[PDB]
Amino acid sequence: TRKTYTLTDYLKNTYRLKLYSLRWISDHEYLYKQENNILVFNAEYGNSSVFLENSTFDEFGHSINDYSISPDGQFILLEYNYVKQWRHSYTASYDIYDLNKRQLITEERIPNNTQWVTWSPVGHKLAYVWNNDIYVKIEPNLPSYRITWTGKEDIIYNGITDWVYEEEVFSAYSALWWSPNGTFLAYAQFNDTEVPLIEYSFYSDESLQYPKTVRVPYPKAGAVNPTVKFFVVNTDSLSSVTNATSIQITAPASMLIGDHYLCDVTWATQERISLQWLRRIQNYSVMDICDYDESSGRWNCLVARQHIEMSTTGWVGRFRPSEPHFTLDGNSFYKIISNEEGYRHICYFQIDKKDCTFITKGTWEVIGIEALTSDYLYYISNEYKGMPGGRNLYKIQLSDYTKVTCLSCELNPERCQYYSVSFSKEAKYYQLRCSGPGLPLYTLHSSVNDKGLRVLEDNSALDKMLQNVQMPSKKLDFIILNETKFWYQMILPPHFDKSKKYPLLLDVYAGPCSQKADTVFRLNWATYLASTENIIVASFDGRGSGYQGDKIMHAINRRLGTFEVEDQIEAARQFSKMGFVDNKRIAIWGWSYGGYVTSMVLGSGSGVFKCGIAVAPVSRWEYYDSVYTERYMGLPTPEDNLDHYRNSTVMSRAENFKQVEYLLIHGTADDNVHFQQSAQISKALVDVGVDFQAMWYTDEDHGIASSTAHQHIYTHMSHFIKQCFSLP
Amino acid sequence: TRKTYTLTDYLKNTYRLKLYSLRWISDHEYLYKQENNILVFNAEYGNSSVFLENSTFDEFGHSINDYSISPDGQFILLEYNYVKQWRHSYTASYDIYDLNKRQLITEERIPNNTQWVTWSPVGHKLAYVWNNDIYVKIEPNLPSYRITWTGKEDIIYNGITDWVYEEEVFSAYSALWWSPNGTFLAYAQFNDTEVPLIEYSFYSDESLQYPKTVRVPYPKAGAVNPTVKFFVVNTDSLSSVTNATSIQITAPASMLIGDHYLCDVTWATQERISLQWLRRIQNYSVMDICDYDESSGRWNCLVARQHIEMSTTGWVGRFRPSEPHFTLDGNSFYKIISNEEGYRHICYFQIDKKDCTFITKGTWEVIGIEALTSDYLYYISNEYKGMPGGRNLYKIQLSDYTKVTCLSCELNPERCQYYSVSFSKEAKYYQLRCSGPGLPLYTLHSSVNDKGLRVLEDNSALDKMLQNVQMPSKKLDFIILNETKFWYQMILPPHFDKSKKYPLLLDVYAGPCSQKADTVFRLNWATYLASTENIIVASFDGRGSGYQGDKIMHAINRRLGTFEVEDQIEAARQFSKMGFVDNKRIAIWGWSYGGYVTSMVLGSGSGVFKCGIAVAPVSRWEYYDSVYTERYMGLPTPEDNLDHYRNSTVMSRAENFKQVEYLLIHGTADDNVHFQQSAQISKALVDVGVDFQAMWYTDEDHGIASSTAHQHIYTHMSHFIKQCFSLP
Ligand SMILES: *[C@@H]1O[C@H](CO)[C@@H](O[C@@H]2O[C@H](CO)[C@@H](O)[C@H](O)[C@H]2NC(C)=O)[C@H](O)[C@H]1NC(C)=O
Ligand SMILES: *[C@@H]1O[C@H](CO)[C@@H](O[C@@H]2O[C@H](CO)[C@@H](O)[C@H](O)[C@H]2NC(C)=O)[C@H](O)[C@H]1NC(C)=O
Ligand SMILES: *[C@@H]1O[C@H](CO)[C@@H](O[C@@H]2O[C@H](CO)[C@@H](O)[C@H](O)[C@H]2NC(C)=O)[C@H](O)[C@H]1NC(C)=O
Ligand SMILES: *[C@@H]1O[C@H](CO)[C@@H](O[C@@H]2O[C@H](CO)[C@@H](O)[C@H](O)[C@H]2NC(C)=O)[C@H](O)[C@H]1NC(C)=O
Ligand SMILES: *[C@@H]1O[C@H](CO)[C@@H](O[C@@H]2O[C@H](CO)[C@@H](O)[C@H](O)[C@H]2NC(C)=O)[C@H](O)[C@H]1NC(C)=O
Ligand SMILES: *[C@@H]1O[C@H](CO)[C@@H](O[C@@H]2O[C@H](CO)[C@@H](O)[C@H](O)[C@H]2NC(C)=O)[C@H](O)[C@H]1NC(C)=O
Ligand SMILES: *[C@@H]1O[C@H](CO)[C@@H](O[C@H]2O[C@H](CO)[C@@H](O)[C@H](O)[C@H]2NC(C)=O)[C@H](O)[C@H]1NC(C)=O
Ligand SMILES: *[C@@H]1O[C@H](CO)[C@@H](O[C@H]2O[C@H](CO)[C@@H](O)[C@H](O)[C@H]2NC(C)=O)[C@H](O)[C@H]1NC(C)=O
Ligand SMILES: *[C@H]1O[C@H](CO)[C@@H](O[C@@H]2O[C@H](CO)[C@@H](O)[C@H](O)[C@H]2NC(C)=O)[C@H](O)[C@H]1NC(C)=O
Ligand SMILES: CC(=O)N(C)[C@H]1CC[C@H]([C@H](C)[C@H](N)C(=O)N2CC[C@H](F)C2)CC1
Ligand SMILES: CC(=O)N(C)[C@H]1CC[C@H]([C@H](C)[C@H](N)C(=O)N2CC[C@H](F)C2)CC1
Ligand SMILES: *[C@@H]1O[C@H](CO)[C@@H](O)[C@H](O)[C@H]1NC(C)=O
Ligand SMILES: *[C@@H]1O[C@H](CO)[C@@H](O)[C@H](O)[C@H]1NC(C)=O
Ligand SMILES: *[C@@H]1O[C@H](CO)[C@@H](O)[C@H](O)[C@H]1NC(C)=O
Ligand SMILES: *[C@@H]1O[C@H](CO)[C@@H](O)[C@H](O)[C@H]1NC(C)=O
Ligand SMILES: *[C@@H]1O[C@H](CO)[C@@H](O)[C@H](O)[C@H]1NC(C)=O
Ligand SMILES: *[C@@H]1O[C@H](CO)[C@@H](O)[C@H](O)[C@H]1NC(C)=O
Ligand code: NA
Repeated sequence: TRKTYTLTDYLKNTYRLKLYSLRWISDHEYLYKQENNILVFNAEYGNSSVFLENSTFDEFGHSINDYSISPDGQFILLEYNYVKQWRHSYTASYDIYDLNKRQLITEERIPNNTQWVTWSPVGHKLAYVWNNDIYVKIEPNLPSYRITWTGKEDIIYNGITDWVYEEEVFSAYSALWWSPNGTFLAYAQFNDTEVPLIEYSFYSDESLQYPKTVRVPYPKAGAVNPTVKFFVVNTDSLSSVTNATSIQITAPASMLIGDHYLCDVTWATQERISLQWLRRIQNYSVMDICDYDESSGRWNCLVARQHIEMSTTGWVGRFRPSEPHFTLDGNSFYKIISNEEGYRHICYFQIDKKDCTFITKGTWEVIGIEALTSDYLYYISNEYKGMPGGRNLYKIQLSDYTKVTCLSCELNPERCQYYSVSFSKEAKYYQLRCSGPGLPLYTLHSSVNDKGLRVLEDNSALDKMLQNVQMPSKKLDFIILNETKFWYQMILPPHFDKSKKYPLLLDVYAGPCSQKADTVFRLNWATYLASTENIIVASFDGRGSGYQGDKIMHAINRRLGTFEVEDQIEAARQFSKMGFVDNKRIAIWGWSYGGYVTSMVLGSGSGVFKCGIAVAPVSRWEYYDSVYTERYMGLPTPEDNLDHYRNSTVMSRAENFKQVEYLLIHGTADDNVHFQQSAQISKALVDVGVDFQAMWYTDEDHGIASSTAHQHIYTHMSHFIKQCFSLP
Repeated sequence: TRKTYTLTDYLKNTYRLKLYSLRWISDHEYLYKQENNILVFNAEYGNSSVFLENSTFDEFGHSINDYSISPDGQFILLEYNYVKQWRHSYTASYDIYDLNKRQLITEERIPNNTQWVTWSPVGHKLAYVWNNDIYVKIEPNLPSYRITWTGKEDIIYNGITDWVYEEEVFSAYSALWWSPNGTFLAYAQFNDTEVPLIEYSFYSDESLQYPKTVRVPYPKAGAVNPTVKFFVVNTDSLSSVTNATSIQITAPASMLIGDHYLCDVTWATQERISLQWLRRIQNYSVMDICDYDESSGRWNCLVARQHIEMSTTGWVGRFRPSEPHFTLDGNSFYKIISNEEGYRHICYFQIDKKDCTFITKGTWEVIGIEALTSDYLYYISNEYKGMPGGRNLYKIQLSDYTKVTCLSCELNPERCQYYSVSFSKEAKYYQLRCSGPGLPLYTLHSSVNDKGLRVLEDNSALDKMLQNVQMPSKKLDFIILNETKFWYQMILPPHFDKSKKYPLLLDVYAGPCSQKADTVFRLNWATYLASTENIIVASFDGRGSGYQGDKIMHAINRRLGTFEVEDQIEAARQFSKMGFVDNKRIAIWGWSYGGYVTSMVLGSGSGVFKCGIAVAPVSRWEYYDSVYTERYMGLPTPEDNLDHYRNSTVMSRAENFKQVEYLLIHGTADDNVHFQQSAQISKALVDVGVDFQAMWYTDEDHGIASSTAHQHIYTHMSHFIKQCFSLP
């Protein structure tokens, strides 16, 4: 009897998934790490060479966290002393190694505790942020030019984002942008002077006598937001003037009337930058296209080049206005926007004409634009077979839009339905990444003829190991509700038998534009629960989910905590009605938004669920950040949406929790969804006499991803689920 | 057939113990609040009159928290707007009602947010502290005089104690001491300038968007302590034109040489005051006796009247040097101190004589001196029947120490073996409060011939109700360990059958000088556990416990977390060998110091315990305050006792928790044993892969006593214990 996929297998990673991570360094060569060695590969033939011997930095005296080769291949940036901050931010030390001289640079070194560093897009210029100020080095071993002097910890951020901009807007810590050839350096300046601070204790090692109080500028819903400013400095003039002038580009009058955000920066050409701004009421955004004026040394944005983007049904963009992709001459660009029918498609824009032309359409959506050449635009969409949970690479001819070729659909339709791509520098080659439903498969392709060059990694090793294991299966399908299709997936136990009644665990997330029903292959907790515990783990994408049009996505506009919560309940009913579900053993669990929804469901009084687990849940929207929360809920004021803000809290449902078994979990150092959110849930439950299970994780954040905590929480949750299901 | 004492009975207080709290106002009368009325009783005959009508303040407009009649009966202080702070501290608003003119005073009223107020011991003067400064009012309706001007929140405390002095030294918020007739007002001043602050979050009601951060000057082991100064002011010579003059009384040189504490202030006569100082290394204290000089107007403390008290085996006193009891003329005094055999007895001191004479002796201890006349000294001791857990009132003839008379021993030996007492002004009368082993019995007596005048409260109502309930019994006995006997108590289930096997819960505290095996009658969680769940709840007093001499109490000196932990395991080990104990079902639980011992036991590797519960435990001594920790552990430096500080932690024992079920509980707003302590325990368990149960209580402090949390914690713990024991 073959063994099953156990909890230990998941926690110890016995069945390891292989991947192929490469870095394009040109139009036909890429870097690949193999046995601490860094090899360079010729895309066209697959032949390689040792680029950087693994013994090159033995006597460095430091463990190297990561490396970065300058665009011209002349130097290598070595990162060490890595110290994580939020989701993207961290501090580190850096050394620069001269590849030619093969010596390590020891003069004018990058400062320790550098917040961010980046090579210019061409050559080997460096820009970095230290103590909240920007600096630039024209040559690795020469003195830096200070760009800003206003830098101030927790107050003024130059070239780097504050907490909310890092997390909700740019998904990056950096806030600087080199022009295409590196002449200009643009950046944003965030001012958090009046932004309230979230404060929580950090206990650290046992040896710390007094706990530390972490303090971070974090704007909760309706609170004072940070303000922002944008600038551009000409780095080519740095060695000619004592203090180079950072030219400011002010936001349009339509944004200056109130609170607003800088939400996108994209260079069009060497002398043209585009910026998108968004009103604090995220249903109106403006894109400025600015040109350098060589005579005044200033930047001007012609109103005839200004593009407006608004929404009547919801907010703008999936999570923010989409980025523009400019054609080489910078006179036109492509951008994904939802059409008249509410589906996101590629629109072609002339920079000085307000009406764009859609080049794609249909009841499906474009996920992202991946590359653009003078002849073709390549993109990923979920058009194939009408599966919103699938993803494929497409190629559309710019001189004839009726010519669209799917480059990935038919490569291996049974094993691969969820693709990702990585083009080389001039899109001459591309690596395809298949992530499901079968084992991931990585392949390399030639753009000139779209022919497959070779397989890079097929995961045969794992395929062999999984042969002796009773792996569960996955079912992706849909049910119809109100004449609308809604997708779901089920991780079914091995030897599944429709004639039996299985206990069911509803795995939920359900935030706006989410998708929990896809064709991706995963080895996770649900795998163990299905394979070893014979539990059916299901997920449903109802109202509010994404990639299926604005009619479904904007259904929860200004109404979080309603429809996406109800559809999840309805989904469980529908499932039990399928006849292979033990109606007496139905659980639900989720993390983050998933924990909120799980909590809301357990407190609805539906009677459908027996027990549930909420990890790091949101409990009341006024505790979450302004940018994310307000986008879907507007402002928490009586003149706007306060009533629904006060009506969608978990706490007000405390009483119904007497009907279920609940396990509440939260990391104490969660900087994202503050431990405060669970502290208020527990207090509310204690106040109405409700018993439940709880667990805090000392010094863990929203991810509770430290090696030990990760194993501990899933172990703890397994016991709770087995117990609720009366399983040995 | 009849009911049992259930968990709801404990939580809802179905069975209430009646009390009789009176207040002596003279040597002949006392106040007793009845029907919300204040009656004055004549001790000799028992007749009374109404002193103040419950309806008198019907239209007050504020909920009166408490009252306080001036010594001369002319005024009454009304307390309202009560807001709790720490264990004894709080702020409130006050109003004074003139009992003569039946009118509420409206001129020059005490400020709101007053920190402490107190009448002069005689007459009707007032002294209060507001905004950390001292004020005095000679008359209720007259403008107060400002005594101090250095008051500064969290920095300078005048007339009130800081966090550590409140909790660990004075067991009071007040730091004011009126001379016997009210002429002088002595006060202490605390400076916490360099005392680090403990910081933690307070979430408050759901409506508070941002968690609040509480900051409290709290010196942990080895940290910078607050400094103290002592002053005395003449309240008979205050001027409304000039600022009151305070005379300082510096501490002795043997104290000034290093860190020290003021630990006792006791007026001897109208013009003599005594003070005891303790060195930071708590085994050396000095009592100064100071006399007022009418010529200079200073206070002189003659070196010839200096008294030293030191210890070679541990610290001084039970929790600090004992208080002196001066004779009328103030030329001699009585003080409890451990004799050469290590037992605490009453010693007689001449103020200018170095040697004191013991007036009691034997293998038992005096608990406290209760009253003194020229002919007798009245005290409480555990001498009767050699039971260290019993308490009785005795009087000893000051002219012949061989004549000791027990006054409570024989009153009712079956029902009463534990007494406390309350004497009237000149000890003409005394109230006896019996609290075990039977129901509490309150009686009144006359001193002249020790007549038993009358029964004030015998709890016959409760006795009648308890008859319809299957109440558990209590066994008090001792086991031997190395020729030394150690006492324990067992709360046994109804109809105890020695031929059956009962699960056993070890209820432990075990801090230094503690006692958990006594004759006191109690209705608590254990009552329910034994009466309804048939669980034997036992407690044991081992090395480190009090009232049995220094040989036992000082056994854990400089070694907390060793013998007191081992002895609990030995006791349980011995209980398991008894025929009525199911050695497969033995648990342990404790709170505070008991949470620490319980945790140290569960992590001992003994194998004796199946499960255990720790509520707000200490996890490592460096996290607890200086005054209490150093008393028993010395300083946490390598030159002193750091090595033992480091291996007496719970954390270092994480690994051993694999074979037990552990439930860890703690309130997040605990200002005493910081949540930090449990946060480090959970992190250490997570780090070694040990699963356990946990529960935090939002905004609850060390007592977790708010009505809802109290019910919730005991409910939750009950489920845990019943599950550990396989109980329906
Ligand atoms: C991959 O192989 C190619 C061709 O085999 C290498 O190209 C070299 O091109 C130069 C041109 O000046 C010739 O002199 C060399 O003899 C060629 N090498 C070989 C093996 O033919 C290319 O350098 C190789 N790239 C890597 C990364 O190994
Ligand atoms: C960041 O924004 C704050 C406003 O919140 C600016 O501070 C003000 O600066 C002006 C001009 O010096 C002063 O008159 C005000 O008193 C300041 N207000 C506050 C609340 O401090 C600050 O100058 C901005 N910093 C930068 C670099 O732009
Ligand atoms: C470089 O130029 C900038 C901009 O002129 C200088 O920044 C100003 O510094 C002065 C005095 O230090 C302040 O009063 C202004 O508020 C600053 N303006 C800005 C935009 O920061 C900077 O100090 C100059 N550095 C040097 C070395 O001259
Ligand atoms: C990068 O682009 C910039 C901007 O076009 C170039 O700088 C200009 O160069 C022209 C000469 O071709 C001069 O007439 C302008 O005065 C320059 N403008 C500025 C703002 O510097 C730069 O030469 C380009 N770099 C490279 C390597 O081609
Ligand atoms: C409280 O005791 C003080 C001190 O013994 C009394 O004050 C003294 O009284 C005598 C007689 O009137 C004066 O000659 C002294 O000069 C006073 N000394 C001081 C320091 O004031 C006071 O009278 C007593 N108060 C009461 C109410 O008995
Ligand atoms: C009071 O207790 C302290 C602490 O034990 C004693 O001081 C010294 O402590 C160190 C540390 O163990 C020993 O090495 C010394 O032998 C102790 N004695 C001295 C004089 O330093 C101190 O002796 C105790 N005082 C009394 C009166 O017993
Ligand atoms: C208790 O009873 C006595 C009488 O036995 C009361 O009487 C004494 O005090 C009264 C006023 O306080 C006077 O009217 C009596 O003359 C006086 N008698 C004696 C013998 O002292 C006494 O007041 C009563 N006490 C209370 C508190 O009611
Ligand atoms: C309270 O204690 C502080 C700390 O010792 C006293 O001030 C002292 O410490 C300051 C900062 O540590 C120093 O800057 C001062 O020089 C030092 N002495 C003085 C007189 O400030 C402070 O005075 C004390 N306050 C009172 C009212 O006693
Ligand atoms: C302490 O606060 C109370 C309440 O504010 C003061 O009492 C009065 O309260 C009323 C409203 O309830 C106000 O209109 C008055 O201004 C307050 N003062 C008076 C004299 O009525 C109280 O006076 C305050 N105590 C002190 C010493 O100022
Ligand atoms: C895809 C994209 O471009 N962006 C910018 C995303 C915007 C939402 C981010 C989180 C999901 C969210 N910030 C969070 O942590 N929540 C926790 C509470 C609530 F569920 C949201 C992740 C990046
Ligand atoms: C009897 C007496 O005179 N005094 C001054 C006592 C000294 C200890 C005090 C607490 C018991 C202690 N402070 C505490 O809360 N701990 C928690 C950790 C440790 F168990 C002690 C109570 C008053
Ligand atoms: C590169 O270094 C790794 C780790 O030190 C080692 O396993 C490997 O043998 C080295 N490369 C080669 C080709 O041996
Ligand atoms: C970084 O820190 C190390 C360690 O203290 C120090 O030796 C080195 O000189 C520092 N480098 C820079 C650029 O400051
Ligand atoms: C933007 O959203 C606000 C809030 O609902 C609304 O009042 C306004 O009309 C919206 N503007 C557009 C163009 O939909
Ligand atoms: C005073 O009020 C209480 C209720 O607060 C009431 O029970 C009692 O009867 C009243 N006292 C008198 C003498 O009526
Ligand atoms: C009393 O002393 C304080 C403290 O400096 C001073 O501010 C106040 O003015 C003084 N008042 C008189 C009358 O001297
Ligand atoms: C006596 O018993 C104690 C515990 O009560 C034990 O620790 C000690 O080693 C034994 N022997 C002596 C000589 O004290
Ligand atoms: Na009697």
